[PDB]
Amino acid sequence: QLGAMQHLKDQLEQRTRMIEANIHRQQEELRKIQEQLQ
Amino acid sequence: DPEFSAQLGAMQHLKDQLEQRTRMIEANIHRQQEELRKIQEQLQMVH
Amino acid sequence: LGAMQHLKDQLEQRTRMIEANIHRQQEELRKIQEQLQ
Amino acid sequence: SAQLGAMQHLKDQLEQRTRMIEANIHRQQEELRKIQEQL
Amino acid sequence: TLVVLHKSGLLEITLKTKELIRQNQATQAELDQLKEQTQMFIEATAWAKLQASLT
Amino acid sequence: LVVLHKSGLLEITLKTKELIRQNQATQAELDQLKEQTQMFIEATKSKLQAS
Repeated sequence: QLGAMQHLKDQLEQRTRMIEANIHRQQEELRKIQEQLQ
Repeated sequence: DPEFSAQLGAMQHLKDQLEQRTRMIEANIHRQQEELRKIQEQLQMVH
Repeated sequence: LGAMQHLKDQLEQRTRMIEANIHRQQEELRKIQEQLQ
Repeated sequence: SAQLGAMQHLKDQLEQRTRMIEANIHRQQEELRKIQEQL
Repeated sequence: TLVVLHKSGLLEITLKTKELIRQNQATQAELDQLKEQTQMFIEATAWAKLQASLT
Repeated sequence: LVVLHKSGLLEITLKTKELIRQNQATQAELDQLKEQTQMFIEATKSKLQAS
């Protein structure tokens, strides 16, 4: 069932991408929070 | 008992714990990012 | 000062709430470890 | 006996997450008595 | 007001405590999720549900 | 499931759902820390204790 696997792997890759995006966004919010004080 | 240098020091104490929470979360996120790298690696090795 | 106590009332009231919580999490946990033999 | 090992794999992840959660809970367990004594 | 809290040093404790509740609530959520994923794992001896959960 | 395990997409799926879970937790913590900030820096320009 080659393609079924292939499909799941794509879903997994997409899930990583959003995670990565999230990690970036979350960092900026941190940095904004990190500003304001000082 | 002390005078309102109570103010100043209360503010500083609060700012300090709040910032400490900031660095804790920051650490959390970096750990997550390395786990990310590992998952992406492991995922590059699947045919 | 008369305020101090009332706030503290809630504080002992909450810390002992938390110990109970932790005890509950530990028993729940033991159940999970059980199920996995 | 093909599936045996896969099922085992899931059970392995579950044992690991269980250990994670328990460790966290015990650290919280330390801070709780610390603070409640403080009072 | 806050100055009283500081004077009592109940500030330290209230903050640490609220922190402690947040942590306890988070771990509780994790524990709930693990509890169901566990159950569902066990229950399968039902299989469709787990396999659907993984995909 | 057999193929899933041997392909190791099983491990990947699980670690990925776990990482997603953790990331959502960090997002929650971050939102709360955000609300208390932008409220801290706000009481320094003129509720807080009640919080």
